Order: sequence, then structure tokens, then C-alpha cells
Amino acid sequence: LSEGLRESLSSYISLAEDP
Amino acid sequence: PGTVDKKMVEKCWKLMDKVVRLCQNPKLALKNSPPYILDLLPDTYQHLRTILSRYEGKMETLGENEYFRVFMENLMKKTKQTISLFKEGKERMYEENSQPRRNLTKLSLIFSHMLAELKGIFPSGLFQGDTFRITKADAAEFWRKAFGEKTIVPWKSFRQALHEVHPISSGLEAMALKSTIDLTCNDYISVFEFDIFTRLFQPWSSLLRNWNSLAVTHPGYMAFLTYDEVKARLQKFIHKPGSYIFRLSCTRLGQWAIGYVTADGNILQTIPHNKPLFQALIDGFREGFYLFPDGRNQNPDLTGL
Ligand SMILES: [Ca+2]
Repeated sequence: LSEGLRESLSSYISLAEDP
Repeated sequence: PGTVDKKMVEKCWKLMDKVVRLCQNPKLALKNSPPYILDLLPDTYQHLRTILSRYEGKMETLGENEYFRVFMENLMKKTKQTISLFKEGKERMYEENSQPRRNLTKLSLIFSHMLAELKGIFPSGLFQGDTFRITKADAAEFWRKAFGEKTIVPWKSFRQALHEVHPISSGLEAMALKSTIDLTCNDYISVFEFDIFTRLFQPWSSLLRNWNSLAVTHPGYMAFLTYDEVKARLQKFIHKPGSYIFRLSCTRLGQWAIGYVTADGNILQTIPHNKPLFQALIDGFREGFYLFPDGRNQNPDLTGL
């Protein structure tokens, strides 16, 4: 299950230098 | 990162001023509720002037500080990234819930985090990082053993030391953990961020265990949210007393904010004072206050004290 970690993970993937 | 001179500081000042101008556009409609970048960037600028004022003359020691270099580098990247957001996001910046708009909000949150961290490691403009006193003793002992008296450490090293003490199952878990603890989003972990995280998911003895049960799998977790967003989300269950969600506040780092509806029903908020989150959630559930995580009928049994 996931919830608001989805939001932070999505934000991370979209905005960080990654991976 | 290279040593910080007053020149680069002035360059960051120019970039911050540019971002401020880009955000001063009337068609943007600035919500005064945090994070408010039009207040963030000037406060950062003023605090930076305070640091320079106290380290005037002795700029040699200020430019050699590892955290100050990492911070200035990060500030450079983030401001430049925001300018790029406006540059490649032409018309879309003037909408609602748009991609570059939401990105701007997220970056604003980052600026808020960086300002808090800056005021934390440089209180009153004077450096206080090699003089750490982490709130949690166990976490402080871990940091003392792993990195000694260093103020900031690269993410890889932190992941190594943490895995030595608290085993990380997957790289996915490490990524989600990274998205949670790396507030400044600069691939670094400071004593400030470490203090925040370890206060958030206490006790230390079962840190990653609490994080898996309070953040990863608990449907009540909402990460960082505004009070208005909490209100608007719990509004769909204003007729279902006991429904609750908890969040993190960018104005109150290190503390949880539980929002719940009543039997009247009104929406109220509770902030635990140095209690483990699961303790307050269990107590609240046994008293009929925290019954439905995000409106869901089934509440997670967190009785793993
Ligand atoms: Ca960081």
C-alpha cells in the first residue's frame, strides 16, 4: 500500500537529478 | 563544491531577485499560505546578509565550511531550476494545478526547507553545526559513531551507515526513504534533516520499522500538506466521524499534525508533544477519535510498541 509517499516519490522522480 | 566567495553570493542574490520578479506576476495569484516563495527568498537573502555580516573580515573560514558550500551550490541549482521552470513553461504557468505550477509549489516547499535548515545550522548568522545536539540521544550516538562531528554527509554514505544499523530491504525503500529525509533535495543529508526525521519516526531502535508503518503503508500519511488542503480533503468525510489523516508542516518541522473530524462534525487538529506517532494513533483509536485513515473503514493495527 501507498498513499502520500506517492506524492513525494512522484515529486522526486519529476524534479530530482535521479535515479 | 568550490569555496564560496562574496561574488557567487551576489550572483545567487541576482538569481533570487529574478525568481522573485517572475513570481510577482499578477496573473499568478499568490496564495499567502505556506510555502510563500515571495517571503522565502527575501528572508533567505536577509539571513545570508546576517551570516556575511558576522563573518565579515574572516571570510576565509566561512568560505571553507562544507555545509555552506553545499548549501550555496544547492541554492544556485534550485533558483536556476525555478528560472528554467518559468522559461520552458510559458503559458502553462498561468493556470491551476498545472505541471509547472505544481512544480513551482514543490520547489517553494524546497526553498522553505532550505531556509529552515539555514536558520538551524546558522542561528543568528553564526555557525552552529559542528556543535550539534540532536534531540534524540540514540540517533545522535549513531551519527557520532558514523560521521563523527561532520555537519553534512553525502547520501550514499548515510545510506551505508544507516543500512549497517537499520537494514534496508530494497533500493526502492532507499529511494522512498531518500525522498522523505532529503528535504533540501540536494543528494546530501545534514544533521538538521537527520534530527527532523529521527524525531518524526521515533523511537530510534525501530526507526525504519516505524517509517514503514507510519509513512509507507499507513493510508493516513499525507506527507507535507497545507491546513487548507487537509480541510478540503477531510471535507469528503465531514459526515463520517473518526476519519483522520496526519501530515507534516513546513512551518513546524519535526512534528506531526493529525487532522480528524468530530461527531458534530467539525475538523480539528492535534500535535503530539514528543510522543511516538503510533502511540497517539493507538490512544486516539481506542477513544474513538482516529477510526478511519483517509476515510477508509479499516484502521492499521499499530500495536507494535
Ligand atoms: Ca539535504
